[PDB]
Amino acid sequence: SVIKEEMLIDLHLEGTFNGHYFEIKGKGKGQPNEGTNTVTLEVTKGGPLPFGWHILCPQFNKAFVHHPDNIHDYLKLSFPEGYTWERSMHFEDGGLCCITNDISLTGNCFYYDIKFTGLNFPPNGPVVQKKTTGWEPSTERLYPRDGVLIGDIHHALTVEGGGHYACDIKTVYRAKKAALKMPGYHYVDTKLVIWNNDKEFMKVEEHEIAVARHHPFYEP
Amino acid sequence: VIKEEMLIDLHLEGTFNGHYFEIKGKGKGQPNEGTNTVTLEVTKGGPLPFGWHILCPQFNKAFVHHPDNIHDYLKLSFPEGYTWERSMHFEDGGLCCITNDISLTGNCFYYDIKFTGLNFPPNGPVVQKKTTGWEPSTERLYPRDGVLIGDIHHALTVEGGGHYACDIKTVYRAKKAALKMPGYHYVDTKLVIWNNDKEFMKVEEHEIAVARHHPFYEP
Amino acid sequence: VIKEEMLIDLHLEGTFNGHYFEIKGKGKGQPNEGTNTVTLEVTKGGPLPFGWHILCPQFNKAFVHHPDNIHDYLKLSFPEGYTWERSMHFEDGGLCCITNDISLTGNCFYYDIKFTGLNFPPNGPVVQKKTTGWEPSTERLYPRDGVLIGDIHHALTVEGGGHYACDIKTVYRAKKAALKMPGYHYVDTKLVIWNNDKEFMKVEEHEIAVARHHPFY
Amino acid sequence: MSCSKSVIKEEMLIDLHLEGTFNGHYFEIKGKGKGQPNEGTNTVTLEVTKGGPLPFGWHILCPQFNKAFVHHPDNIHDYLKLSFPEGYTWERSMHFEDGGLCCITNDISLTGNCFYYDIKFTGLNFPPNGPVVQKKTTGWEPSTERLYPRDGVLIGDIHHALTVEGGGHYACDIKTVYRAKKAALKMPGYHYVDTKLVIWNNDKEFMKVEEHEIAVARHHPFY
Ligand code: NA
Ligand code: NA
Repeated sequence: SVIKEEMLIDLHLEGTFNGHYFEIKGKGKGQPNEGTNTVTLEVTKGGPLPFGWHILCPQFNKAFVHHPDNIHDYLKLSFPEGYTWERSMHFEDGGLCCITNDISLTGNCFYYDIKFTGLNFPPNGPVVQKKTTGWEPSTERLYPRDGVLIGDIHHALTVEGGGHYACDIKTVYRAKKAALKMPGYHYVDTKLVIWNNDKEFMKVEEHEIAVARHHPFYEP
Repeated sequence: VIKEEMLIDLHLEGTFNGHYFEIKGKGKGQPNEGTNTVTLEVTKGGPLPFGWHILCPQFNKAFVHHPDNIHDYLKLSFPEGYTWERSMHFEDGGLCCITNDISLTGNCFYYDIKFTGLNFPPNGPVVQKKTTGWEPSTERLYPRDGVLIGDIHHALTVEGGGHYACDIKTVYRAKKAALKMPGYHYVDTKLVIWNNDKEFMKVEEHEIAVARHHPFYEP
Repeated sequence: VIKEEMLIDLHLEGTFNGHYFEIKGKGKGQPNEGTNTVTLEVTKGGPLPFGWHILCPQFNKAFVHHPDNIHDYLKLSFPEGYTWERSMHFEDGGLCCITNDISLTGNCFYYDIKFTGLNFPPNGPVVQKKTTGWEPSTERLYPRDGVLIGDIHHALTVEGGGHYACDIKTVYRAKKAALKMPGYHYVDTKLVIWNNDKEFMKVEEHEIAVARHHPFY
Repeated sequence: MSCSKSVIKEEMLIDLHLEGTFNGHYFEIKGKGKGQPNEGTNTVTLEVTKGGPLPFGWHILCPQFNKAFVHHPDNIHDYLKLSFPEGYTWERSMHFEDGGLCCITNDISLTGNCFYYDIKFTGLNFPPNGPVVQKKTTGWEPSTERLYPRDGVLIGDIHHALTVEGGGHYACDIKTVYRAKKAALKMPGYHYVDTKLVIWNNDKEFMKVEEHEIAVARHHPFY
């Protein structure tokens, strides 16, 4: 297909957090069938950010998920046209993020047009206080509805001094052109880590590994 | 810097269930009368693949009549201005996240609005364009951490009669730290569509709003 | 069915973060005046390991003053009675789920209240007993499917000042189908603790409540 | 050697009582069963004793009818097994995609090899044309709960779903907080429990139901 074993990534993010505007540019490269990708980000406006980097990490494309042959790959099949996703993240202390990405492809490069709004984060929370230290690995549960895919994750940031900061993530993925088939109820396991950052997190390199699977007790 | 009649300039950039759209608008208000009227034009992504009315509240509580005994945090944020950030959770799973950065140059307010609407079901009143307007509302407001938090249990009216409920939280942030803060109080709002074209590409709407204490409030 | 002064007999069974408790009380009210007083005694699992105030609203909107132009769904449910079911989502993740089945025998209302309080954090104002009361409230109510839905953006006051916010939804179900429903409207309520002992084992509380349309109706 | 050491046996019995309301409708259910705590399996048979035939689909009740019956590898601390003989309580919310909300608690105690469940159920705000009231639910998908320790208690969250008649799913976000009655000595870390619950038998009107659960604890696959 148009999905190659190695593909490039060009990212743009415009965001507001507790009313503070910022922009981030990035570029990267991934291995869609291997389920891996690495991106490098640079804050281009509104930096250094007045909140912890890590809530941004999942915003910086589940086309980079390894799919076994018996799970239809809705997102890879959305190309060349592409797809959009829309995400809410409700945090245990009332913080809420609402994020969208419009993903396009030109040549062998994905283009991400990301819009981020973070709101109602308390001033003494781990995000504003920059106390988040990364994400645990996660397992997203996905199911088809109305020709789109809905994924929900019970996820958590790790916090300095040990401990977790829990979040409920919902993502809806919409192929720009009608899918001809849909996967069933399934999961994606993901692990995202920061490889590199400057002290101020103005420049960050991060890596994601992701694999789709059925539940271990699944039956067709 | 707040005058008896002021101008409104606005831009909304938005996404609804992945569909990108832009709206611009202009109008005028009477900040102390608690009234304002805006006219909006869809400039990009029209005609909208959803009912108009969810956008109405997005198109400045500086246009609220305040009595002398309720401190006016938002009017008092100017010249510097304020930002607001709002979530709207609808009874059917639909969610909107909206922001506005309000500035003032001359006697004209500028709204830089960003709208995200997500997870709206295809057969709900929004996508099916079955919303017919808003009920009037009552927002409960309280101070916290030098900012203002307001919550509404609102509802849109729907064609065949009946309501489509929503829970709205707005956080209002002055750009310069406030000297004083208001207490626990309420804003009554009534928003109406004065006119629109068939396809809702141009809409005229009017807002009347008044701040008050609870009827059983004791100083 | 409804008289100018009516008695209240109530029982509450509940758990809060796993801790079982029971409360019994009684009182009286003036359904048309929109007032009622109740006196409660913790009969089981006291002193409660959490602040009293989250329970206050659980201890009958038949005691709301309705003007001539707002159909009184809840008074008109009697003699058969009604049930309500309520959720309270607090800003720190605490959640209460409460039901009440209200019946009428003679002059006296009987409340059978079931309370579950879950996920309240240890350092929050409820567990720490830092709640000092409720603000007055405004419930928005609308009819659907022959039942009444009410929502409140409420708040408890907290020691030292400031508030602890809660979102309350109540669904009120008449036991016999209603041949008349009210429209979109509001109830204004004020609830006060009138007296308590040091450990809140015995509490008296008063409630005034009035229904109305929005001011710009 | 002491009595407390062998409180979890290879085979345990279950005796349960559930009292609940659904959209104001009162009902009671009793049940008995047995399980194999170390194998991660149990089976229970329920009978509706009051307020039946229920005016809603059975399946929302299934997870209410004890994660002591979860297979744990040696490297995941078994908080719930170790809460015994004292036992533990759990408290759960289930927020459904159409606004329906269930709040459920269970106080679990143990005598001999029999667990006793005292279950309290509240189901509210379920729409009249939703799949629960319409009895359109047909069972649960298998699930994966994410668990983490907090303040000496265990918190688990599931993004779960009921299957419904036409094909399709009815999604739910489940939170459970598990509280040992006696303060734990050690806590597990961030981990998962995979569960599959199925109906094994039922009568027409679901007045009597046999259901079976298998559950296994594990770390994330990439762990
Ligand atoms: Na809410
Ligand atoms: Na949730």
